[PDB]
Amino acid sequence: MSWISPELIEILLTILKAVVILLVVVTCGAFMSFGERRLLGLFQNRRVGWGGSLQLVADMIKMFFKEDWIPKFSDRVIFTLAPMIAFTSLLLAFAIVPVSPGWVVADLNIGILFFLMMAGLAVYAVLFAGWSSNNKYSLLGAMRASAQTLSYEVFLGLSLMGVVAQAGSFNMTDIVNSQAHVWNVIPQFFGFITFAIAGVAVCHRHPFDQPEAEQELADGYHIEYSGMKFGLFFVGEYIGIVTISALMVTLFFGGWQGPLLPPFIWFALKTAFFMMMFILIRASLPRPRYDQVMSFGWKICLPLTLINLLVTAAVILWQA
Amino acid sequence: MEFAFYICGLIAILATLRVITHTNPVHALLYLIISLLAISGVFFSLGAYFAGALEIIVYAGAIMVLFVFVVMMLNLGGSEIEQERQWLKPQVWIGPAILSAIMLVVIVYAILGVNDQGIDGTPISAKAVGITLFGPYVLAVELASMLLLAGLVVAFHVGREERAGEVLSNRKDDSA
Amino acid sequence: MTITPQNLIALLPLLIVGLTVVVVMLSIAWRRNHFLNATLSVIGLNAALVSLWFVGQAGAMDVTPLMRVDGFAMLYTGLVLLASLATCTFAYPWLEGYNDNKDEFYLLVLIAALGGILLANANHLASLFLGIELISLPLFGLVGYAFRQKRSLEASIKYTILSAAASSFLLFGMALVYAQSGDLSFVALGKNLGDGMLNEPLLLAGFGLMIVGLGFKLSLVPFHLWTPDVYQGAPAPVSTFLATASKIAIFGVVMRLFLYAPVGDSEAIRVVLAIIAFASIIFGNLMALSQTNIKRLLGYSSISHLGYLLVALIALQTGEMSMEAVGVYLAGYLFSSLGAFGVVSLMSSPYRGPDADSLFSYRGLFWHRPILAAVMTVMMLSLAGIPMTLGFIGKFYVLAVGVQAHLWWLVGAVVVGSAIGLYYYLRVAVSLYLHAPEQPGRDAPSNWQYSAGGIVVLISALLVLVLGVWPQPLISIVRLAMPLM
Amino acid sequence: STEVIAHHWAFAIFLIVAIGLCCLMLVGGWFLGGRARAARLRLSAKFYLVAMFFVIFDVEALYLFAWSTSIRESGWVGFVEAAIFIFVLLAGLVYLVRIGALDWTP
Amino acid sequence: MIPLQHGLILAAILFVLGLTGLVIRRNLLFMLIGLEIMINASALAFVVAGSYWGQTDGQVMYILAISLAAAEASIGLALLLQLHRRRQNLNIDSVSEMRG
Ligand SMILES: CCCCCCCCCCCCCCCCCC(=O)OC[C@H](COP(=O)(O)OCCN)OC(=O)CCCCCCCCCCCCCCCCC
Ligand SMILES: [Cl-]
Repeated sequence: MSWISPELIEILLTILKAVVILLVVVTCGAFMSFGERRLLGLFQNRRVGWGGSLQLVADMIKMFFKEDWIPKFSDRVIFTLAPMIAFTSLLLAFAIVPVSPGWVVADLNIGILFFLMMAGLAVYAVLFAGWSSNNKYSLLGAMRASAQTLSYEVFLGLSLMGVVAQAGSFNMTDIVNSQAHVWNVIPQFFGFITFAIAGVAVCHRHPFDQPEAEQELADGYHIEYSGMKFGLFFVGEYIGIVTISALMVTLFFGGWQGPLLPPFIWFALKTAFFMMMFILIRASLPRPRYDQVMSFGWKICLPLTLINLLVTAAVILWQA
Repeated sequence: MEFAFYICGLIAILATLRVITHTNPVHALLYLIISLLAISGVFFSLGAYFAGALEIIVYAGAIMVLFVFVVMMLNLGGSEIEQERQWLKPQVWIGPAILSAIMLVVIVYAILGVNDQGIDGTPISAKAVGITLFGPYVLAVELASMLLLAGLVVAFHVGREERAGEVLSNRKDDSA
Repeated sequence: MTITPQNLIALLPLLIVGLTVVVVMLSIAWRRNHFLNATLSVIGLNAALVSLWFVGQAGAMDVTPLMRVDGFAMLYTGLVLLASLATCTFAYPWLEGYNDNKDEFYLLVLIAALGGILLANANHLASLFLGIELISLPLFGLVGYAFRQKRSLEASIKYTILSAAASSFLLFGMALVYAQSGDLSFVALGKNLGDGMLNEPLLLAGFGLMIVGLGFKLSLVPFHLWTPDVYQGAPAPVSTFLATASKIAIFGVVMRLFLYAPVGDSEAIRVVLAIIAFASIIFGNLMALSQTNIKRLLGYSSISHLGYLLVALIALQTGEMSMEAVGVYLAGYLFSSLGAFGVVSLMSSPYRGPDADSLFSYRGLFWHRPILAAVMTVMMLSLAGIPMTLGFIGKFYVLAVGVQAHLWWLVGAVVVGSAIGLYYYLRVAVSLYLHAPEQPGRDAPSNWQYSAGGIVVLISALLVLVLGVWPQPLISIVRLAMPLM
Repeated sequence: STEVIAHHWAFAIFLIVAIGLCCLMLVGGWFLGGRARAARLRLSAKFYLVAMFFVIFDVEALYLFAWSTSIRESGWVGFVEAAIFIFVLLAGLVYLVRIGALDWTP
Repeated sequence: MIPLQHGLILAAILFVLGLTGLVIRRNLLFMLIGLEIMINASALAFVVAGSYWGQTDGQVMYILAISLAAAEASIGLALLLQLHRRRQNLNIDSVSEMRG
């Protein structure tokens, strides 16, 4: 304790809390993968451990001790980097999510802009996977999925511009403190709907999964991936859903602001509701055609986001 | 701040050199993205938080995506040009390199003779930039929309396909 | 500054052309209609020309830190609008034979015109940078509108790559100027330097890198190797705009910059500009002496004409006739160029693939198209600078400004360059009245739209001759159009 | 303040641990476990156009992001200016949809 | 604090490297890639200058620069597509029919 200083422990406790958040997020994403699979089975009216909870652990052991394989005629660097980007994109974006007063990895001024930076880089995982795979059909599927993403990544930020407008800041804590009275789910309702649609599309979750369904010359950008590298994409998707869910709580549901339960409990409670809301959506939603998803993103969501921001501005300036 | 400026500044120069001398097009683009992330760190180190984010959101998350799309669409790479590796031949790069070196020397000389109180690094926010964009520089934002509209119209006119179908065969003069 | 109701009147030309770009685009959205969309474009461009009256009544004023509206701005706005209405009148007959999207051509001509109006009112480095890109990016598509033609694609790729390289040199130069100045306004470039300290290495280096970009756009040696290839490949309707609107718009902003910027009176920049002018005047005429392609010949010609104009810029901080000379010269260059390039357009319309660019195509024009041959003769004499043509009055101004500024090497170059020029200009002129029994010439279209293009080249020739004998009317107008100093 | 310094270190550690965790899992997959001893075609420019449209609209959204964080400071004048910008963006979007440049199915 | 001169030299190195790339490469793609390095380097210089003077103008100019880069790369890659579709060749030396 000789070297220990009141300031050092502050710069040590903070690092510890950041590592705790990182671990809890990765755990939550992995657990949800199992929790979902089981719930989906219950909906379809159909174990390794406690209620199958150890199935997640079993899969990890199998994937770790599975022969790792990079196609002989595949760019090793690009092939290996794709899964890495998928796992360490939205995970890094969680650094801006304030889970409770006194618990935020990074209180950045750019705030929400950091999520957009990471969401923008996530597209390369799909593109790199397709090109490196060396499977002509994988390339077509990757390109279809990438075009679908860009069709939803276009209004992703604009969907959150009404919230930023009301808060007058990109900082997430400022955005939460600005929902003290009314959560942005009510005033920025169209923003919430559009952001949810774009968020699931960015995470490549239902119904934006399987973008290669119509094309018989398309297979998927995960066909050549096996073992942990295959798992990194799967886990990355669920970690991304957790990150999106935690962003919706922070942006449209007042974050950790709740009437009685402890602040952190509220954050978790709401985040869990969103994580399971996506689960209800997966089961109760017919996948639309690739043409429909492309058109809906450019002809409906993009115009709506542009209009919501203009109307929000008018109301704000009028009330002032 | 100082470490960030020099380390990111160096990561950028090294990556940029790998880009201009690379044979694989996608690898060259990867090193270009790496250099853009490095320049974003330089921007953040100088207090340009807005420019910092845009460097990753628009340059390394949009303009570069478009480049990769084209390389993957036309299956670029392995062409006789990238097989001959002519750029590596000394008689091909020595002349260009000398012109560039002399240009750098003359430019650096002018820079070394400028007043330098140093860059503090006080963060300039996106709010401040927005007040300037929709205040003194209003005509710029309105005319910038027309510039991007021109890019959209021209890129569509010359970039549109006359043959329908997600997969097309490379025919001379794109005969249909 | 902010946008007051008064400031909004001074923006009428920019606002009207901008609204036209939107309404025409919404018309194309509703239904592609070559006639309506072309008509809407011409109506908007004319409305902007008429609005110049209201702008003048309002008076000179600085709308924002980026734009200053004065007589100079009105004059160059008028020049770009006239050269742009002509481009549209010359495009309809040509686009009639283009079996593809043709409404976008007018949409791009409108956005390029917006760039020239901005460059006319530009009083800030941001406005200079944005105006050039607003007049260049649309032109990339216009130069490559017939992408199916090999020459048009080659011309578009060459212009785009070289213009992009030129835009980086310009931006980097402006950045170095900012690093030393701290203000991006023209009046502040060299203001912080003390007496005898104007030649600050970085300020000069910034201007030098900016000159690479500006010199490219003005086809000035040693950044001119692109002119003949792009002028020949670009569709004839487009070549008219590239030869007139872009050059006049960019030369004007350069004049305002070297006039307002304190660093403008640097001897180092003046001596460097002088070498460029001398080379441009001599090299342009010498390279056009053996050209058998009219488009390439007019390309090399532009190199020399812009070199003649640079002499007035070099004599700017020594007299007041410098600004008047450029106005009168550019007015003559506009009519002379619209005449020559317009005749080429009419002889290349409707679009049937390659344009009539070989001089052999014009070896008996009089015996088929009498009025077109007469116009070409008048324009060839005007571009040669022969007394009785407006082109001569422009050359007289340049020589007068040079003599008053003791630019003896440059005045000597104008004489030698003009002598070399007479050889190729006269050759093209006399060729029109020779007999070419071979008649592969295509028949002329018979619609009022094609006849309108013939009226444009005819009126331009009449103006070149009337103002060549009586120039006081034009001299009086240009003298009213003076920058707000 | 030690708070900003602590948050700086925490952010760095989070980023290093996150990327380190991914590498650990990947290198573990490679080491843990045994192993067996052992041109003519192109994609339509419709893929490029979507990406190109994304780039144009994404760069246009940059201006609206800067306005969003400063709507009150810019005032109604700023609203009128942004309204014109959004209108031009929508007008171009209408053009793209009406010319059929935004329909994946022919 | 970072010396303004150090920031300007970083931009100059990236600018000259980008130019070298545009001249030594015959592939149109590597030429377009080289131009992106050059325009990014010019935008970096504006940010460095604006930071030295503590003005938002540097970032405002950067935004105008990246807007041109987005539009120029869009049109640039469109012409590359047209060249590939018709000539199945990206050697810019072959695009040299007009001369003299
Ligand atoms: C009556 C209403 C209905 C009709 C509307 C008009 C119809 C025609 C519209 C098209 C032409 C418009 C040209 C307008 C020129 C006159 C502008 C004007 O107001 O002139 C005076 C003006 C100064 O006005 P002010 O500031 O009020 O004076 C205060 C004095 N104490 O001083 C100036 O600003 C100088 C103006 C002259 C120089 C610029 C000319 C620009 C237009 C021409 C461009 C092309 C030039 C070459 C033409 C060659 C022709 C052979
Ligand atoms: Cl006739």
